[PDB]
Amino acid sequence: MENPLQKARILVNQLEKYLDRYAKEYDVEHLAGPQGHLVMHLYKHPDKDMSIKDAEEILHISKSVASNLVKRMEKNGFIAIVPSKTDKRVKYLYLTHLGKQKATQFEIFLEKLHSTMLAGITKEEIRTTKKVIRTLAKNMAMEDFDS
Amino acid sequence: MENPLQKARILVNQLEKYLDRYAKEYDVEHLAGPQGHLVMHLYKHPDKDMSIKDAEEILHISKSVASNLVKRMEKNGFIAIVPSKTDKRVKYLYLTHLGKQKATQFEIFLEKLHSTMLAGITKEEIRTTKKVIRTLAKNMAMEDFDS
Ligand code: HEM
Ligand code: HEM
Ligand SMILES: [Co+2]
Ligand SMILES: [Co+2]
Repeated sequence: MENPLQKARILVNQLEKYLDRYAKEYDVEHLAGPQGHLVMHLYKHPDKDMSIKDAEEILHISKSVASNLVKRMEKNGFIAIVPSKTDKRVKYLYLTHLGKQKATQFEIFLEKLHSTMLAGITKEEIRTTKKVIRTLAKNMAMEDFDS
Repeated sequence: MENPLQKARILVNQLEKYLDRYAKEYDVEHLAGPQGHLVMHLYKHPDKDMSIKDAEEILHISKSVASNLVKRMEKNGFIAIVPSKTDKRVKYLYLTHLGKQKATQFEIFLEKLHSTMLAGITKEEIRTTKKVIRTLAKNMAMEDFDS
């Protein structure tokens, strides 16, 4: 269709605006991306621990990025960063009272968000749409289908 | 799905790259957007004429933009800009030999492009996909469904 790139970008920009507004309403700002992922990981596996190294592996990111991410999670009060008692070179992450509230709020938000967004759309229609995208991606990438 | 905005943007960026590479191969660079639209309009209605004012109305753009667009079409050698003989305040646009070659090349390109992109996708699947997008747009816009 005419002006393919402008129309697609106008839609994603709209969606970004929607998600940002919805997130603020549920007080789960900054949890839409990587912060959310790690908070929900901590919350759902309290048996286990997560070092900064574990964070890198879990999100497939470099040390420097992982380090920036966890420092900002701490800034936000979601986690405390405490070196290993046995070896003070390993940094372990622990969800705070606030990070735990944020976790239970984020789960609700994602449920309500999907209910709202996906109202009037079937599992079959999703499957169809997903296939058309995948086929489009495959037709216009060729040997570069490593994505 | 996780990282919704990053995944959508990575796909549109890919598509932009594809279209740019495909356009260069068919020598119809700069015709992907507004230039194409006006060249194909000129080519398909040689009976009629197109002023800069007609260009504004046809593309729903302001005078200043229309003026920048046609000056760049002239720079590219697709058109000649010649004031009305009767009234030298009306500017009329005329497709050149080159603009006409470009027009017949652009038509081929769009046919091949769609054949390639839409291979392995049915009219029903398009209709489905279109409905899911429209419903998504409607669910996440509400009163701002003026798009
Ligand atoms: C500059 C790029 C493009 C232009 C100018 C363009 C233009 C058009 C035009 C004019 C039509 C209508 C043709 C007709 O009247 O029969 C059309 C149809 C269509 N385009 Fe595009 N298009 C472009 C890129 C794309 C892309 C990237 C996609 C999808 C990846 C796409 C998907 C379609 C589809 C599905 C149709 C419907 C064809 C039909 O069944 O009639 N187009 N496009
Ligand atoms: C930050 C934003 C979002 C996050 C973190 C996110 C995350 C997720 C997650 C984790 C799932 C899997 C849930 C499960 O295991 O049951 C999921 C499913 C899904 N998401 Fe999202 N999502 C987001 C936004 C969106 C958006 C914007 C759309 C579409 C507009 C969307 C469409 C879907 C769909 C269709 C499913 C499939 C649900 C199913 O049938 O199991 N999501 N999302
Ligand atoms: Co310890
Ligand atoms: Co004249």
